[PDB]
Amino acid sequence: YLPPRYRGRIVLTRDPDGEERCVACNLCAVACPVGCISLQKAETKDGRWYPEFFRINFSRCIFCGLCEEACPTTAIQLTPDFEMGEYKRQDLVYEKEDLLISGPGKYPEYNFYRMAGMAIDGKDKGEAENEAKPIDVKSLLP
Amino acid sequence: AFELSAAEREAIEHEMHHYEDPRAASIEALKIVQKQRGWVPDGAIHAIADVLGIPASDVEGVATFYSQIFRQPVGRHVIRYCDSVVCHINGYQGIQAALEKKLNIKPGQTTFDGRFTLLPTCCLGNCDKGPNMMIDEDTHAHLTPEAIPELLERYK
Amino acid sequence: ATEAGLLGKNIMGTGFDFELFVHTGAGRYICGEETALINSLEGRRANPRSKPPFPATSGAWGKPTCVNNVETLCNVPAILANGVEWYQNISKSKDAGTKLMGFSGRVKNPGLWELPFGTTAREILEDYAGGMRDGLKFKAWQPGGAGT
Amino acid sequence: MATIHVDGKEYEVNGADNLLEACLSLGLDIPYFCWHPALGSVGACRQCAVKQYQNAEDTRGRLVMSCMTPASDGTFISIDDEEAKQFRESVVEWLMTNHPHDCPVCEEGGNCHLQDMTVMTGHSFRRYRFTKRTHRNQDLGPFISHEMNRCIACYRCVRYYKDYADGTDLGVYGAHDNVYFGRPEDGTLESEFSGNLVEICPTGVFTDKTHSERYNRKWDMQFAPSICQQCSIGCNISPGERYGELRRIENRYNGTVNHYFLCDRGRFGYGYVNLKDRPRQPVQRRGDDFITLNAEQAMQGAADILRQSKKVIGIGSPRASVESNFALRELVGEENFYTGIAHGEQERLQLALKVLREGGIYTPALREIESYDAVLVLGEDVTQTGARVALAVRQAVKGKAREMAAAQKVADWQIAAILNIGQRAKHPLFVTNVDDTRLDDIAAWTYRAPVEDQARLGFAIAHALDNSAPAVDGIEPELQSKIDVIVQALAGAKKPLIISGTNAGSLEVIQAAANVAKALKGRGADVGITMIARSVNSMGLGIMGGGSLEEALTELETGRADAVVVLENDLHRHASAIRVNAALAKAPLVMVVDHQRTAIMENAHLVLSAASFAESDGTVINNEGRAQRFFQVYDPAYYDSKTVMLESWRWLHSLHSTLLSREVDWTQLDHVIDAVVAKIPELAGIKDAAPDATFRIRGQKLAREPHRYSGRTAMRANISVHEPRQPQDIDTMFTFSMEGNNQPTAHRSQVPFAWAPGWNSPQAWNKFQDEVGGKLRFGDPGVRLFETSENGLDYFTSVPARFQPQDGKWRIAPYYHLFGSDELSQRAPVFQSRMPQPYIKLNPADAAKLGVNAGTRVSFSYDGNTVTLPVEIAEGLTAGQVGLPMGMSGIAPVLAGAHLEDLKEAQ
Ligand SMILES: Cc1cc2nc3c(=O)[nH]c(=O)nc-3n(C[C@H](O)[C@H](O)[C@H](O)COP(=O)(O)O)c2cc1C
Ligand code: SF4
Ligand code: SF4
Ligand code: SF4
Ligand code: SF4
Ligand code: SF4
Ligand code: FES
Ligand code: FES
Ligand SMILES: [Ca+2]
Repeated sequence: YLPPRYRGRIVLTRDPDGEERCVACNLCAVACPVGCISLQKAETKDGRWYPEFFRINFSRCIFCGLCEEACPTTAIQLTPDFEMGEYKRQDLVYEKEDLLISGPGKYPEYNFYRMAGMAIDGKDKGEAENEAKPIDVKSLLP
Repeated sequence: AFELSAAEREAIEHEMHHYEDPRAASIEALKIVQKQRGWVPDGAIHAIADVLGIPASDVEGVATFYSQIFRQPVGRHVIRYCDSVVCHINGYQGIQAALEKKLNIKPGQTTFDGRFTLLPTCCLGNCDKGPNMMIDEDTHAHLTPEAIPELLERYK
Repeated sequence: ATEAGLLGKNIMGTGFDFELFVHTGAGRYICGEETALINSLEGRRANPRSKPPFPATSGAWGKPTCVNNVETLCNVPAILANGVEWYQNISKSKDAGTKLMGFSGRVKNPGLWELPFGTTAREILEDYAGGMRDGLKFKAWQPGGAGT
Repeated sequence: MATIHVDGKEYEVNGADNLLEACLSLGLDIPYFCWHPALGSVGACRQCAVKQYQNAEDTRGRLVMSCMTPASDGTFISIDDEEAKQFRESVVEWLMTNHPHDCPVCEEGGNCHLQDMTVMTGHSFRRYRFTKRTHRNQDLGPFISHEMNRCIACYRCVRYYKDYADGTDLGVYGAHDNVYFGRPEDGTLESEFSGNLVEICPTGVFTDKTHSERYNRKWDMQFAPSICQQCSIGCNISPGERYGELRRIENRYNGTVNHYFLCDRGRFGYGYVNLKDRPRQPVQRRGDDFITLNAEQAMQGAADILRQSKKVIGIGSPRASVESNFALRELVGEENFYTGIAHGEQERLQLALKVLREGGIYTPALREIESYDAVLVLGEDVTQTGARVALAVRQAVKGKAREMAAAQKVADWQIAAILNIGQRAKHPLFVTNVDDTRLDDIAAWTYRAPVEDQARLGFAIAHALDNSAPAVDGIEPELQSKIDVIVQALAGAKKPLIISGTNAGSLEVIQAAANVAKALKGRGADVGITMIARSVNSMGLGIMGGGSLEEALTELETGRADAVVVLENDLHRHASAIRVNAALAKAPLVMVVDHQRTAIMENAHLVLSAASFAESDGTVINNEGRAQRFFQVYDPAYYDSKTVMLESWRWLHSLHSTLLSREVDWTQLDHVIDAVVAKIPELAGIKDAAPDATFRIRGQKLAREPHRYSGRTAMRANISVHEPRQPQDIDTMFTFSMEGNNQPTAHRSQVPFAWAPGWNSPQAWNKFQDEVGGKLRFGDPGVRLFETSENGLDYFTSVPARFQPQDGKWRIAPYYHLFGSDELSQRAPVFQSRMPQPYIKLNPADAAKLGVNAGTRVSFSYDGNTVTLPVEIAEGLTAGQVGLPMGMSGIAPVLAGAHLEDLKEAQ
């Protein structure tokens, strides 16, 4: 039996539309006291920021959860699962394919791009939350 | 394919004599071009700029700033109804509602045939004489909703 | 007036040469602000300017400039033709001369009347403007336009 | 000068300054957006609000703006007044109503002035529940991305671009809360100084597009103080590295040289460092096969063949450091050392050096240029070569409006009042070129003519200033009228500036400019002279000396030189390609020490993996003569263990010791600099350019990384989970880590990056200066090698004859481009689209005689080769001339002043 807030294995989650939630903002990497996160930003032709690589060194990780609370997209979360063990320390280094799970985890509904002003596919300018339509300077109305 | 006409060009250079700087003629140059064509097209911005000897971003800055200088195509007759405070007390909202029934548009939009464009405007300086509107250079005062169809018929 | 010799060069035989112009605006309310009128006259976006300096020293095209309202300038011929003493003794009040005062709204007689300073607002409303229209009560009044 | 009372305390400040720049100099934090130290005060954002009292007893005063308020004697202000604090919080609250929720995906994040001021006011709670305004974006070209939603309408971008930088294609549009900052239509920003907008804009509207391809936050960067390598001006820069690749280029404040601004070639021309084609290991040829060697093997292998050779010659480079050329000179001997530039380019460079050292006329620094009252530019297309001088000359031309305003008692910081008083009045600027320049919008007169005609106008100005100067017979009355206009402005100036350079390709233009400066010096004027050179260490290589590259090629093809050690030089730019490739095939041993892949390394026998400026240390000497040190940014061996990239001076010194005593010597940087000072007296100042590797701030080494640097136990964890040791720096005072010092008040001149608590943006440079917009607190880095000589020169009497066209022979008129003419930066992929198509420019009468129009491909012959180019039409180009783009792929800069024997339509 584990409580919901248990600080075991670190995963990266997904949007309800099915895209990866991480926007490679590097706040989780800097807020970690042990320095166990390395990542690089990439950008799609759509314009969506996403991580080119995501690397967590689980030999160094102390499972403090400061990365989860730093994340402004709810992408990185700590799950109730302590079942880890390896013969080699090199196999404690997890890449993005070992971390990205198929769903949204603890926060089923939050999508960051719906908040964001930046324009990606499916959300042009004025299609975000509390956002009006763009008015051109050449418009006849004063 | 904009070209400055030989009479528009002479009218712009006529008003450059009345100032120290040719930059000062920029407002009148935009109104000269708009008077002939209904609105100031996009190619007129670079055209006016090279005549006056100022950059095009200065000309475009002036034209977007001033409300009456138009940078979008309008109708043959522009309807400008007052929506300020004294006209609000005298019943402009009934005039606006009558204009939206006869024309079947909303303010800022042109009619489907392109005869009329409907625009709100500030106080026309005719506050004592009732609700006010302008069609082109003509001022009509003491407006009533019943008078709206007969008034519009004059402008074809 | 240009063909009666009241404008142009050598006005009335004196050395004074004055040339008057009319230039129409493009429709922004901030152009009535006096430093933003100077920028609009110069052919710029009509931002205001910071004072100091004043336009009396640095105004239009960096030249000494004075900006005056139409009704201020119309008082000036009355003063010089009749005298400084006539203008002072029009009203026994701390504000000299006559003013264009009026009432607008849902009143019986909206209009404009030249009146001296120190005329009370009730006199304008009830004797000149004829009071409110019938079936209307008086709630509030703005004395001098929309900014007051 | 003045004493003011702030929050009960009392301070001494300069009376001429306003209250924002007074209080920021004392370390009092006032928030601000629309003010800039370079741009002046306009009063737009209303963020700098303080409460001002009439005297000490006035308890209830008024809110003023400190950027718009003079710091007069007797001023009583309160920054921490409750009503002032609430209003300053409200200004941030009003700006936060329309701001997008974009900080995770904003490239300004962590380096954002709006983020810093929002925290500094203490506004953290949103009350506004309504909709936000949105804007569409524009395309601004390959360098700058556009996101208008983040704009706070501070007007800094337009005030920099139109007022300061004199760009024409950026403005403000619209009105009320719908104001839009940008271009009238999409397209590339035309200004050569567009890239300073990324530092000038306090938000993320204008951001670096070259950095957003490989983005990282500021705290993850590794910084070093470096010098720009793209031309001779010597702008101080702060390059940042992450994961072994150079990421962005930042401006490094230097109050003597560049201060807040860089040019676009410096800011965006760094991409050649990040090429995959660069050599990373030493490579030795075996017939057709290639063998990879380590550092020890390469030195023992090279010195075995070098011991058996009968004569070894050395070819230096103008783009190599002073320590690298000297080490090459020490290895072959000074009798066998060649400079690597052509003889005609060498002759113009030593004459340019002669007038600076022996002319007796002071040569101003880049910021001192802005104080001069008249500027004559002879031959140097200065916007395309030496672009920051053109920015400095624009500010000098605005000094006339500052003089008029000072007479009317308008303060120096009230910029909109000064500009209104001015009204297109300018200090006189006279430029001469072969065609139109980018300074033509502000120039009093432009003179388009061939280079001998430009020199002949220069000698005639000197003869009209002094009777003892030699005269130019044959001047027509039309030109004679204009010469009198220039002479009356020059003689009537209190402080004239004379600008020329080596890029015109004429010895006579440089001779004409020294005659004008001499004639003004005899009149009593405080005259300055400025010469622009070609490369980053052109002046340093000229002080060292040596024979020309043509002499070196002679010693190869006449059999006497058995071996040649080429150092960081692609010889095709300086000499004919067919001659170079033939003479390098006769040599038994060719050795190249370059960081870039060049064409001459195909047949070379040994290539050494030299380091670029990002991976090296050294001293460069700029056009002024200032020796400046550049420091290594990152160790390239840390990420890739097979990388054997050493400094050029470290490779050549070790090779000399293995040649002498068979033992390699990997020397330290201060031993090489000490060796320079002993042998060359003219380079004695380089010791004092920077301190040595034993310099400490109270026992601490200067830090390269910010204290919040991340990923220490995960950066290299994909190769080995065991953390490697941190790279150790024995050359310089800097450490390859964050465990060091970067305090704003630390007693040093070399500042790798600016950061302060509560100031994460480029506005943190105010904490590192003595007064804001002034000099660095403990002095700007760099030392002048030579002082002004007591006595001057004689008048040059070598007046050229007037230019005459010839049938068949066509003179080559040089055209330069900021994004194409420089050797390293044209290999950047972002510069491939910013550079124009290759062309050939002709007079309309000469194209009518040839029978061609615009766009026709025409063929010509240079040195027995054939190049076909499309024709362009140039009305200002005089007949008999032919415009070529210098320094491109195919057109060497040695071609300036050459002749084209044959020209006909291509078939
Ligand atoms: C927003 C604003 C709008 C103004 N509009 C006008 C105007 O339309 N007409 C006018 O005479 N003064 C206007 N003013 C006042 C002028 O700035 C200035 O005080 C006046 O023209 C001075 O002339 P006077 O001495 O004759 O009154 C306006 C002021 C402000 C702040
Ligand atoms: S996991 Fe969260 S905090 Fe870390 S980079 Fe991705 S979005 Fe940013
Ligand atoms: S849980 Fe703590 S130690 Fe582990 S990655 Fe997150 S911040 Fe670093
Ligand atoms: S400009 Fe600054 S405040 Fe605005 S989204 Fe970018 S980082 Fe955040
Ligand atoms: S674009 Fe940037 S610099 Fe220009 S007004 Fe907006 S926030 Fe200020
Ligand atoms: S002016 Fe020269 S040194 Fe300065 S940034 Fe531009 S290219 Fe670099
Ligand atoms: S308020 Fe309507 S015209 Fe004045
Ligand atoms: S910084 Fe002073 S008002 Fe903007
Ligand atoms: Ca080193």
